[PDB]
Amino acid sequence: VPACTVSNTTVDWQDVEIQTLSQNGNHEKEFTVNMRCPYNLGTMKVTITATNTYNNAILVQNTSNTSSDGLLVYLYNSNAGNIGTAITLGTPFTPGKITGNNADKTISLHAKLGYKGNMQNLIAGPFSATATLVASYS
Amino acid sequence: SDVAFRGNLLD
Repeated sequence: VPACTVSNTTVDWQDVEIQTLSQNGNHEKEFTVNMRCPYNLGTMKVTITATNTYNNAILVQNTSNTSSDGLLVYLYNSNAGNIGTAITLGTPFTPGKITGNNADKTISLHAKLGYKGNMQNLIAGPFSATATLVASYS
Repeated sequence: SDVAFRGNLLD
């Protein structure tokens, strides 16, 4: 069936003090993703992938003195506004919070910031990373 | 599509 057409979006943490980061991930942030799903019978399956990763987290480039270390973005499903089970990159999951009775659908997800390597090697300054999100019903 | 994650790490 036709896959949904996902609208680009951005999750912005603004200022994040390095000293306050938890290696396991904190600074929890909820965000939404809007999409157009002409075919919406059955259940929606979403798969999120990224080019730079580490143990199921998105590895943010240029955020550590050691190029293979750095800031980490962990993604989680949502359960009625509450953080849900962690998302395994590259595998399908059904969003726990979906809104929109028509072809216009909106899902809610959660993200946390963590880091790889020593906190002292983290580099201050603007950071950016991206992930691909595909969604389709079945 | 894509989801961008951004921010500013401060010392």
